[PDB]
Amino acid sequence: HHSGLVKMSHPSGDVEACMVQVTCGSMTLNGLWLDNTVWCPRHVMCPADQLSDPNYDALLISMTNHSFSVQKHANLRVVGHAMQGTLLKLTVDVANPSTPAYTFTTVKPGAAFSVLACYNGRPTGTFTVVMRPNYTIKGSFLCGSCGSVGYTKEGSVINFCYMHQMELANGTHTGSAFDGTMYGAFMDKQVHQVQLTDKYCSVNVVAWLYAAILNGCAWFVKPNRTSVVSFNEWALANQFTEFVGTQSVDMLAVKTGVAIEQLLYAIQQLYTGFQGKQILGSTMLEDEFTPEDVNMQIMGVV
Amino acid sequence: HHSGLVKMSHPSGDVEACMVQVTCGSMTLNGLWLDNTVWCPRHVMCPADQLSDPNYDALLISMTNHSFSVQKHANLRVVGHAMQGTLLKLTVDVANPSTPAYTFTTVKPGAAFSVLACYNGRPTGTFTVVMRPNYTIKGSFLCGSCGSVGYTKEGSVINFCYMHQMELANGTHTGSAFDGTMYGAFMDKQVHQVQLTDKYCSVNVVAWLYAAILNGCAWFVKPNRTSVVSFNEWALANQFTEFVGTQSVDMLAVKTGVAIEQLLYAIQQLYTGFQGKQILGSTMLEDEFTPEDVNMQIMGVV
Ligand SMILES: *[C@@H](O)[C@H](C[C@@H]1CCNC1=O)NC(=O)[C@H](CC(C)C)NC(=O)OCC(C)(C)Sc1ccc(F)cc1
Ligand SMILES: *[C@@H](O)[C@H](C[C@@H]1CCNC1=O)NC(=O)[C@H](CC(C)C)NC(=O)OCC(C)(C)Sc1ccc(F)cc1
Repeated sequence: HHSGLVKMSHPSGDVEACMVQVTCGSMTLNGLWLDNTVWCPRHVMCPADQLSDPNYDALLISMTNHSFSVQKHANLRVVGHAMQGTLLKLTVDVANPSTPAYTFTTVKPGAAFSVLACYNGRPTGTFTVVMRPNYTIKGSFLCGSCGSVGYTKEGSVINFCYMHQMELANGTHTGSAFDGTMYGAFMDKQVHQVQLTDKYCSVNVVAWLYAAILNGCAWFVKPNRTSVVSFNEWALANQFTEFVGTQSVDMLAVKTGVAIEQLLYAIQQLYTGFQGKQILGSTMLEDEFTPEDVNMQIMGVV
Repeated sequence: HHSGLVKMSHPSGDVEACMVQVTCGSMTLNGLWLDNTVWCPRHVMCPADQLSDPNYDALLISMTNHSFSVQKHANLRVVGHAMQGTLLKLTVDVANPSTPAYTFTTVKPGAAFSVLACYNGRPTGTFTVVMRPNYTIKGSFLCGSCGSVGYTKEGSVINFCYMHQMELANGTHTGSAFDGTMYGAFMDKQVHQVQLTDKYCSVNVVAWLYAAILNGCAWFVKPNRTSVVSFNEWALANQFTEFVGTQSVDMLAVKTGVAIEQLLYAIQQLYTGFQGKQILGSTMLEDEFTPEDVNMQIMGVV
């Protein structure tokens, strides 16, 4: 029995019209064109021989309005350049006519957002990722994918929350929010950086367990319950994130009739082993589906 | 170590502009607007009390050009209606100005295509699925999602290959190609239909095994080899599809330096059990990634 859950990505047509190509000399990447402002990663100015320890402040001063090349596949003239954190704020004389209603937001561990992967300013693919507790993502990025934007949708408003900056040694990826701050303790330099531990998202696993009940799989459900305070103490020593209930989780509980504390008890025993049984065709707990994802994809609740 | 493979979907901006809402009385669904032709599932005309065994030929004759309502969220007037297979060919007086270069094609088991899920003519999400050997897909569809289109991209040309029609008892989904034929032996009627067995795609599993070698995971590789003819005979009695090599598979073999026949031997022994080890963080063989997907996402080869 298929669960009915897939890695669902927001329609990217609105974001596609905001993609531009930014060239600052020997390197090119992607930029986000909203109104008269073009956002792009700040390491575009860096020469290839100085990628390990850039001095970005000196590089920015060395730049000139005419030395930024913005092209849409239409060529954009730069009338103002500024730096905020690990991002460049380039001003252009032409405002994007296809600018959607948008906000800037910071995504949190356990939350999912859609990513529009681009190369040379041309979108190539889209996918959805969940921001891991170590503030990395398990994406698919290659050379030239920097400037690809991660976003969430709330109605007709697009909340941009991610811009790809680097790939880690373990194959994961990390970027920066649109306030200039990279997620986690990572810095946009071509050096090895200490990566925090990754943890199972308790909120997402409970949502995944609830989706099993919504598909007829409830062999793991027992009337025994574990309190949120007891589960959180257990989670601290088992690489599990502390569980924080939300209204979305409550709807799954009220629909299925299974208490969250019942599932938290199940998570503790399912962690020790599935004992040869399967849930949703899987032998391991899944934290890649948010409670919202189960809410919309299964019951059509947004 | 993350593999670097995600469920990547084609950018859906081109297809989004081709989505319309088709209403034929008490039921509404989604339609594909290309040139002066609107395609939609044929059960839109059916009344809710006759969904189990429609007589579509009689229903079509009972219809009138004015009785089809096409709306884009712009209202389209219907000047011609015709039926081909399980699809309706509605002609409209206005050609879609955003019509992309497109072709109609039939997708095969083991191949992957992108799906734009829509409701009331408004796209809601996108995802990629692999057509299973039983000619079903493991999608995420709900009531009103019929008319959502599956497509592949070859350059700037979009090859439409799927239109959602129904959900099966096991939670999977099936649709029809744009020649009117449903995939597999399924018929667009609200009755239980016999579903063929599902099988592991040998081509996709070999691609998944190759991706492990490209990420440093090669514990399963042994110099022992199994010929394609011997593996195919083995596959016939183990719910595995017969393996057919392609140029895409050859590139992975030539890059990794591992023969395909070496992997086919590995598949036979990995089927009997992973013996407590993991590949790409999984304890089961994955056939949801095509050789092309590994080619583009890992090595940037399209
Ligand atoms: C976008 O331009 C690009 C995206 C990556 C290319 C390969 N895969 C990607 O996702 N980012 C960079 O080129 C980036 C630029 C720096 C100024 C931040 N370099 C980078 O992070 O390269 C990835 C490395 C694995 C090389 S970082 C690393 C890790 C260990 C180590 F020992 C040295 C460097
Ligand atoms: C699009 O209008 C819609 C898509 C499905 C709605 C629920 N999930 C979907 O993906 N398709 C239908 O409404 C479709 C129309 C028929 C004329 C083909 N009905 C349909 O296939 O419903 C799904 C069922 C599970 C009800 S089929 C079935 C299976 C076993 C059984 F015993 C009876 C009916």
